[PDB]
Amino acid sequence: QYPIINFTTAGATVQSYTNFIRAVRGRLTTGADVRHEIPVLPNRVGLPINQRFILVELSNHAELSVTLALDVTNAYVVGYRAGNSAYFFHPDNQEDAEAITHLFTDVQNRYTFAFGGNYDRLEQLAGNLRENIELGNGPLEEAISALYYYSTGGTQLPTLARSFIICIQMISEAARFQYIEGEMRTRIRYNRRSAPDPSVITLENSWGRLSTAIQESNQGAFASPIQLQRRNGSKFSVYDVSILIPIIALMVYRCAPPPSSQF
Repeated sequence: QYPIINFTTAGATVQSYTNFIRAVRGRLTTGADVRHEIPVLPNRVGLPINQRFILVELSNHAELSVTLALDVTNAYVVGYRAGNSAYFFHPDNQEDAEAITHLFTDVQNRYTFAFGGNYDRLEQLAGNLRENIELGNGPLEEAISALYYYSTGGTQLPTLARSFIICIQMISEAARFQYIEGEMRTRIRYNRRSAPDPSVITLENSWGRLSTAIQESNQGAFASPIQLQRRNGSKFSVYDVSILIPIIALMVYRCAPPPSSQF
């Protein structure tokens, strides 16, 4: 039912990763909602269940496969399947709890984690912050194996949490931000793993606020500036959507677009 996008870390290149992220974005957004050249994800309100999720089938060089389920309203990884078992993060509400029952319906073993899938929770479980977790093709290769072996006792909880953190940034955050996609492309090109710098972290942290600021803007102009960080940790002030067009690829729906109001 739900669309499937395939990616493998086995012999991954800049091009194969680029193809993957483009395909993810294409399945996340319909094209109905583009504001200041930036696409918006579907509104949760009234979204039919048959259009709610996409599936990302990840394979690795170790010949293992896991399937991530992404919510189209926010690109969130809501859970995963590995063989005979599926695991879902603790739902935020009753609607989301019902929604995830439509995922991996033929799986033998269904589990819901007591913990939510937000970075705060995952970092505390990993025993490491995002700033200290290496990203790249190698980390993703290893993350796929760690997710695969969790149900059989091969993967400790901190490793599982770390592996989710890797997957989320390399898939969901890359889909949300061309800038983060670019940072992952660089890591793949040189096959060099590294933790995300402050520019990546602050973009991740600011996605909701940037989405709202753009959508509530007066003709693109923010009422309040948003502070981001450069690679060296120094401040970068955002006053307008214009500077974000090469940076952000998709936004969460936050408000209705104001009438065209052309002069």
